Amino acid sequence: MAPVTEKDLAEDAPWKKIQQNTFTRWCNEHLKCVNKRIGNLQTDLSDGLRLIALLEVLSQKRMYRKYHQRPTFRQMQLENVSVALEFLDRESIKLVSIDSKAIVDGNLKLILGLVWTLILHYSISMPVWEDEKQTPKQRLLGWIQNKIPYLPITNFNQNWQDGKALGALVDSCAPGLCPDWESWDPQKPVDNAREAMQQADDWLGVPQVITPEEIIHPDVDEHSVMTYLSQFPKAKL
Repeated sequence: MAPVTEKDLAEDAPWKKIQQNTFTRWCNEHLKCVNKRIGNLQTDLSDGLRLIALLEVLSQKRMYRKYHQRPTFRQMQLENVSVALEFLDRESIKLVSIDSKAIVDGNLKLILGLVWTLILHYSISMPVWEDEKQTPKQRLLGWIQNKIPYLPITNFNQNWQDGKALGALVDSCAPGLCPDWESWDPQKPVDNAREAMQQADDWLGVPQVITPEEIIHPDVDEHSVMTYLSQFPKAKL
């Protein structure tokens, strides 16, 4: 329908789709156990109901405020989201610039911001990681570095681009899954990433919340990669 300009493409950098995609799959992995799912992150949290459901699963606590089970009107949706945001505030989960109308009105930047807050808190900062003062990002880097001691791991973008670090991580978790990772061709990144991540999925129970084509994308963002890699320190330790 509408023409796509050079500016349109530049202003919708490829990481934005990758991050939205990855954050959505992460949400869906946590919502599956309550028989819910998100098709579109921009719209599907806006009445508050799926956000409330997600918060209960993540926190393992129930809402203590009444809310609207059939939030047909804007004011009901605002109240539902406000319950969700108070819940986070009172759990000392720091949010910045996120208010109720941002979520109700499909402000995608702020919605992604909120979902990242949840990932960083519940999947990166909080969990118990065995076998291995410090930001959540540093914690995850440290855990990963201990698993693959022969590669310098300092970031969640360029270090993963050739797909071999993925091989190294998966084999270190279970030697025999990706034993020949060091002899892999760095110029075959999609092949490398797919093999490693499918092995991790099939054997180590690690869901592909980011895809092989996404994780090696030259413009991939660190938050998307962190979301995926934070899954490893559960058991594989």
